[PDB]
Amino acid sequence: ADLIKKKLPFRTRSKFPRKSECVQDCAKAFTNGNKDKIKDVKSEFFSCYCWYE
Amino acid sequence: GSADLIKKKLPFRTRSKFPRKSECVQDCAKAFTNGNKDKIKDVKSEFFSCYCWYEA
Amino acid sequence: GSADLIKKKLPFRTRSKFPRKSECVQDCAKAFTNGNKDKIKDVKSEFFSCYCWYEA
Amino acid sequence: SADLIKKKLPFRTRSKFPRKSECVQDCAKAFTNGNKDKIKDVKSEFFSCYCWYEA
Amino acid sequence: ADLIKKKLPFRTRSKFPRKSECVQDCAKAFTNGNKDKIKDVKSEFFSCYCWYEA
Amino acid sequence: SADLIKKKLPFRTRSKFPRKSECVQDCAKAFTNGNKDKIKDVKSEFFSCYCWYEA
Repeated sequence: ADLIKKKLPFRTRSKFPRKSECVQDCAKAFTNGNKDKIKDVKSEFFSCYCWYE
Repeated sequence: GSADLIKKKLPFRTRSKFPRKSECVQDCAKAFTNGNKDKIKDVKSEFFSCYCWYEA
Repeated sequence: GSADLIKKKLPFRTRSKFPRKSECVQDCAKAFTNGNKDKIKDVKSEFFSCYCWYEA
Repeated sequence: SADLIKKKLPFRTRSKFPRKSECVQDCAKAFTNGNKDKIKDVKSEFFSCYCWYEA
Repeated sequence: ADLIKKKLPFRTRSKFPRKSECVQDCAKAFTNGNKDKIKDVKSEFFSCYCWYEA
Repeated sequence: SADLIKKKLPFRTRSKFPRKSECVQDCAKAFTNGNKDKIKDVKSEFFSCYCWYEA
């Protein structure tokens, strides 16, 4: 229901991760690996922004 | 007759400098449609803000 | 069918100076198709106005 | 094994530079008995369109 | 199925064919007119490149 | 769903700059036993691709 924005708390493997990479890492970081609970992502320099419920 | 699609600016700040479409849908629903995201028909990102379009 | 797709200017001003597509679809449907947005086949934003394309 | 063929609209459009939807409508009127699903491609021209449909 | 890349073996009608024209002609040339098996096209001068499944 | 992995193609493509469909096919050949549905993303490179696939 409720959406929230967090920065990835660790580095990505890729310098510029694509959407699938950020979804994977965001789910790993915040939703116990549940990719379905990741609602939005944004690519950054060795990082992602994650929007999840 | 039909409803008007009406545009209102968000009455509070967003957390993000440029909120994404999902953030604007969420916050617009919080502000204007009792948290009902289904009633938010359009959004536009602004500086720590959004424009919200919903029917009235 | 044999219907033409016809282009008409909105017969009133929009609320927004540069209306977005959703605003133009809403206002075009109000003006010309009794609020049926599915019958609005195309729109074009203009200065406080829209062009509306629907079948006749 | 039909060819996709290009023909110019045989009458003028109402708009000077018709948009895609107008060209689909008029191309269908001209060449596919008003069936827009049979219009596979369009290109806007001066008071006209090019129409791509199967023959 | 297998993806194969071939140049169109005949000329297109259009000088620079659009994507729809290339899909039609690529299907005629390589997939017995089945456009679904045409996975990609690229327009060229009176020609196309065709990527299709076989 | 499964684990997503990013790898560069371990052999050369036929095309100098392969398009997305070519990269999907070759990435699947390299990494998913030819199952293209398991290729989640691709990126064209010089006679090569980067492949994002489910392992």
